[PDB]
Amino acid sequence: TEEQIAEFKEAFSLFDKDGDGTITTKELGTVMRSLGQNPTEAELQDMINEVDADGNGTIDFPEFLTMMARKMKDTDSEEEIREAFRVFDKDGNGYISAAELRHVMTNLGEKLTDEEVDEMIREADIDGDGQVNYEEFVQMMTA
Amino acid sequence: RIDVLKGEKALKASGLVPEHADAFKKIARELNTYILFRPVNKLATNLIKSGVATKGLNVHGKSSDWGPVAGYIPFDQDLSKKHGQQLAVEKGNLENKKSITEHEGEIGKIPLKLDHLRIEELKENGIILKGKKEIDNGKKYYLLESNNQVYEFRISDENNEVQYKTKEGKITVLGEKFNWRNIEVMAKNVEGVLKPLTADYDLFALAPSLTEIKKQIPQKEWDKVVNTPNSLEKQKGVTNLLIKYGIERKPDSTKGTLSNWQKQMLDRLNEAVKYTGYTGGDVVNHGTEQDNEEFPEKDNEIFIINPEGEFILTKNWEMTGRFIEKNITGKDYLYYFNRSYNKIAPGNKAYIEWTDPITKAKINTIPTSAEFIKNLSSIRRSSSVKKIAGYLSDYYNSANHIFSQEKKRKISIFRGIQAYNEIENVLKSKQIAPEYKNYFQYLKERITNQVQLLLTHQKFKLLYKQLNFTENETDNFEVFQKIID
Ligand SMILES: Nc1ncnc2c1ncn2[C@@H]1O[C@H](COP(=O)(O)CP(=O)(O)OP(=O)(O)O)[C@@H](O)[C@H]1O
Ligand SMILES: [Ca+2]
Ligand SMILES: [Ca+2]
Ligand SMILES: [Yb+3]
Repeated sequence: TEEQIAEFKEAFSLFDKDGDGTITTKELGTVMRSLGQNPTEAELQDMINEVDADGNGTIDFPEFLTMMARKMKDTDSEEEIREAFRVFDKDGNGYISAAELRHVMTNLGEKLTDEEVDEMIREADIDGDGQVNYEEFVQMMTA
Repeated sequence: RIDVLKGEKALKASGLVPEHADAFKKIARELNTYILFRPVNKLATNLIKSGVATKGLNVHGKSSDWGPVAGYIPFDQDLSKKHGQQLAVEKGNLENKKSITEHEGEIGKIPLKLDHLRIEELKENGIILKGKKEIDNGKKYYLLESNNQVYEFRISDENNEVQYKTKEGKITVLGEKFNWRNIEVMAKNVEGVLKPLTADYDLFALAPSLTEIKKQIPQKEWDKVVNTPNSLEKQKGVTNLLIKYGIERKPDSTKGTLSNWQKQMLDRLNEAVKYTGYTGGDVVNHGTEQDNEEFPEKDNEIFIINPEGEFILTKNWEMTGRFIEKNITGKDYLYYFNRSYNKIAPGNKAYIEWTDPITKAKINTIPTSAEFIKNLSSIRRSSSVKKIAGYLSDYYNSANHIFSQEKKRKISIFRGIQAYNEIENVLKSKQIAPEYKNYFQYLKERITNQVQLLLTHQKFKLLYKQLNFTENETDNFEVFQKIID
C-alpha cells in the first residue's frame, strides 16, 4: 500500500547520517527492528549480499523497500493475530488474563492447573502488570 | 434485558422461508454455532419457496421490492429497490451489464413472466392489481397498476410477458422516455435453459463454539503443541492453531472470502433445505458479511438462530452489538468482526462503528515502536530523535521474561519515563507541525497513565523531578532505583 511504502521510507530517514537515503548494513538491522522486526545476524547477511551485491555496503530506499517486499508476506498475518487476541479477551477490557487463558485452553482440550496458567501469563507478560495487552500478545506471537 | 424479537414474530421479519429456517434449527444445535442472517427481500420469500434459483456473487444487481417484478433482479435497475437513485441505478446497470458479458453463457437475461399464481400473491401483498383489458396490434393485454409515478405496466394474455413504458410527461432517473417494452430479468443457465433469479440468504456472521473449532484440528498436530516443554512457544503454538483452523479465511473463486469451517457450514445449510424439498439449488451462495471489507452493509435488523435452535431478531445496530457481546464474543465462541469497521471502507466509503476492546485499552498502554512509526506515516498525510522509537522498542523487550514481576515493573516504569523524556525535549524545540504537537502531548499522556499504573501495582510528576536526564548512561538508572522505595 502507499502507507506500506510510506512507513518503511518514513523510518529510513530517522537514522541516516548520510542524508542521501543510503545507510550501511551496520544500521540496516537497527532499522528493521525499530520498525517491528527482529532479523538474525545470518539473515542480515545472505540478503545484504544477494540484492546488494553492489560492493559498497550502502543501502538506499530502492534496495530496502524491495527487501521488505518479501518478508512482509507471510508475516502479515497480523490481522489474524489481532483477531485472535480478541477471542481470548472475554470481558473485552483489552487485556488477556490468566482466567481467560484457562477458558480458551480448556475449551480446546488441554486442561491446565491454576499454577501452569499463571505461568503462561507471566511469561508473556512484559511490563509485569499481571495481564497481557495486545502489544505483548503480538511480541509473544511474532518475537 | 435487551428488546429483541423472538420466535414466529422474529421469523416473520427475517424474510427467510419458514420451512428453511426450521431446517436451520437443526444445524445450529448439531454444530453448536450461532447463525446470523441479513435481511432477505420480503417479496422474494415466496419465489425462493417455490424453488426460484437464488443468486451468487457473479450477479450484483439488486432485487426489486415493488411492481410486477418484485422479488426478481430486473436488468433495468431502476425497477429495483434502488429505484429513483441515479448513482445506484447506474452502478446497478453497470453490474448487470458485466454479468451478461463477463460471464456470457452462465448469466443472461430473459422476459419476465408473471404466472397465474404469482399475480395472486402480488395482489395479497398489495403490490399490483390486475387492471382493465387493452388491445394493441392484435394482442390482448391487461394493465397492471401500481402506486408508481414514473412507469406503467401491462401483461400479455398469450404468454404472460410483462411490459413497461414511461408515463406521459414523465422522465426516468437516467432522463429517458420510451414506450412499451418487455421487462427483462437476470437469469442463470441451467441445463441449457435460462432460469430467472431472486434474492438468496446472506449470512451476516457465523459464531461457532471453540470446542466445535477443536474438531477442525488434526488430533496429532495439536498433540505436538500440547506437549511443548517451553511455555512461551507452547502458547504461540496454540494460538497459531486457532488462527489456522478457525480464524483464517481465504478468497474462493465464487464463494468470496471465507474460512474452511465456513465452507462446510455452507454445505450443511444448503443440504438442509434440499432435504426439505427446495429444488432450485443452493440458497446460501457465499461467505459472511464480515469479510465484505470493501462494500460493507449495515442493517438495522439481524436474524439470529442460536445453538439451542431459537429465533432472535435484533432491532438496531446497537442491539446487534449488545447481543453478540453478551452471548458470543464473551461466551467461549469463535468470532471476528469486519476489519473495515471503525474505518472508512474503501469501496463505498462506509464508516460503520463497532466496539473494539483493544482500543479501550489504548489510553492506558504505551505504543510499540512500530505503532509509533506507522503513526508518523499516517500523520504525514496532512503534510531527529530515533531515541524514542528505541526506548519504546526497549519497553516491549521479550528478554524481560527472565526477571521477576517486581523487576519487570521497575525497569519498565523506568524505560517509560525514559521515553517520556525524549518526547518532552522534542516538544521543547520547535512545534514543527501544529498537529504533531498533539501526537506527543498525547503519547505523554499515555506513557503517564502506563507508568502511573505499574507504580500503583506496587507502591508520577512527583517523581519526575528527582531524576537524571543529565548524563546519559546507567548513572541515571541509579538514583531511580532508590527513589521507588
Ligand atoms: N459494486 C460492487 N462491487 C463488488 N462487490 C460488490 C458490489 N456490490 C455488492 N458487492 C458484494 O456483494 C455482497 C452484497 O450482497 P449482494 O450479493 O450484492 C445481494 P443481497 O445482499 O442479497 O441484496 P438484494 O436483495 O438486493 O439482491 C457483498 O459481500 C459484496 O462483496
Ligand atoms: Ca480480559
Ligand atoms: Ca502486561
Ligand atoms: Yb447475496
